[PDB]
Amino acid sequence: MEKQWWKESVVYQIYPRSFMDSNGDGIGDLRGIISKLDYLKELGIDVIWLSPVYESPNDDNGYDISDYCKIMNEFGTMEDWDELLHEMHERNMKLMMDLVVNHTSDEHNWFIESRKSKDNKYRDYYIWRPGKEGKEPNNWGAAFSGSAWQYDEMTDEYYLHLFSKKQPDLNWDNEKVRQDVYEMMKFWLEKGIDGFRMDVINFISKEEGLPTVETEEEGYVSGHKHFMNGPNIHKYLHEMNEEVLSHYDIMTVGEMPGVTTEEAKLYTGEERKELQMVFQFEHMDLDSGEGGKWDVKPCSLLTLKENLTKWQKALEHTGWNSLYWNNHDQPRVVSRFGNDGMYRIESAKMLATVLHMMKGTPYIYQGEEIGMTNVRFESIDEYRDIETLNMYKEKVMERGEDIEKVMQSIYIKGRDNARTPMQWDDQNHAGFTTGEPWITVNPNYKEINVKQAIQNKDSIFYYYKKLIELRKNNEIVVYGSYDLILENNPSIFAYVRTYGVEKLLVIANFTAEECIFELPEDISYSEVELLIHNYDVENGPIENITLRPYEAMVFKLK
Repeated sequence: MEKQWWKESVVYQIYPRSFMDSNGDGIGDLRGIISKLDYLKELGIDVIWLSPVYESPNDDNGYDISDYCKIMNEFGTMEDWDELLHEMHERNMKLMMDLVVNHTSDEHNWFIESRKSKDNKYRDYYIWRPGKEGKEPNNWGAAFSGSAWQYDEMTDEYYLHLFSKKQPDLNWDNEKVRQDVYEMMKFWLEKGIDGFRMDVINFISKEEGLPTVETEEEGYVSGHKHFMNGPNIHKYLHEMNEEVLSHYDIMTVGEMPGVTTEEAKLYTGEERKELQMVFQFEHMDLDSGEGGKWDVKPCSLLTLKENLTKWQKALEHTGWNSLYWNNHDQPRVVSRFGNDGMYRIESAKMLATVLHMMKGTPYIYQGEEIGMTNVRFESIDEYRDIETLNMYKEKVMERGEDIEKVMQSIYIKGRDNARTPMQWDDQNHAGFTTGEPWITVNPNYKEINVKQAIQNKDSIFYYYKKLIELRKNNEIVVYGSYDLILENNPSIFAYVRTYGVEKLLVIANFTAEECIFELPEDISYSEVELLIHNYDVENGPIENITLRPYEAMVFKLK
């Protein structure tokens, strides 16, 4: 509806632990980020979203928080943080913090007290329930394997953890908890931050009674149907909005596994007073099968464009879309949807075109701008993620599955694909650290790194930079409507942005083969201007264009 700064922004996501190390320990830190500030400003970034930088035991690298108001030891001190905020605000950049409030670390004070006894005041800050028969309260399973219930002898009850045992879920039906969380939010808002990325916020409201999932299965099954977009989820987000969010000029985005376009309208509708946008996973689950993310399935361009188009259309008149290809939980784009071999540069540019020319706020994950690829370590010992390691024990050690197959799904879906060190140059550890990295740097850093990309004007870095510039300088790319053309073409992803009398025609070849683009007779123009292109083209007319492999181009008509 209304023009908003956060509607016009480009966000860059940084995973602190793998961004830049400035003190020789092999783990990235705050001072390291500060030193790259000018690099990000060159790209054209407006907002920087930092994965968690709070005090944490690191069972899930930051998402298991023991103290919300202190900086993680490995990242620095609060003083390093204050300097980051200032140096960012000095430039015209905004800082968005990750808000992890569905759960805390089991080493957080609230939980320390909570477990002591049943008549403890912090007892109902968490979800404690007695066993049913001699088993857990219900049959839900946790994200990184096993039961979602952990037994505690102190009280002879189980506490709920949708994630690891060390990440017990907060009880949001308790207003003291909500009040406390709001208190903690204002603490960071008073420091001058410009936003919140909310970790699994649609998981926050559980269904009364924590029901067992009606099933004939053997072990633990997902209870997602009973916590995913819970009975009081809209009341809590709107409450949060009245009490905290509305008081500050900030931007918000909720990460929401399982949300639908219709729920997204309720979550993001300007007049609903809840959130500004959400990260949906529909496009991230297109290549997973029946058995979840590890049950890899091929994904065609048709399934992809239909899905992206659907979200484009659903939030055209209400709400606002977020646009992203990857993050710290997903494999890298050029490897997933592109070609990371012979056409790594072309396909990376192609994928950036497709997503950056749509309606909504785009998010760039560190490394995306230089075309970072997935990693293939030959041994499970080189991988670090709880999820991958736990999945490996279960499938290989408990179910007795083939190591080779298990490793193949890790190569395709493992989160570590996204966490190997940022590749700055061709020096020892891609210039990330002078010590030894917490995780091995992808061997391809010798050809794929920031200095190489910055000295070659035909690199992915420069392509992303132009894409961002176009967006800043053309209102149509932010506010224009969206309409998919050539809907059933199995090779070409094409669409039109309309805003006033102008139009943008975006054409993308998603294959390694040459194909023909035929402009629909429906579209009529008189003036044509080539905006960006990943191949050398003196294009005109645009009625019939032969697209080279992974070729992509954007035109402004009239």
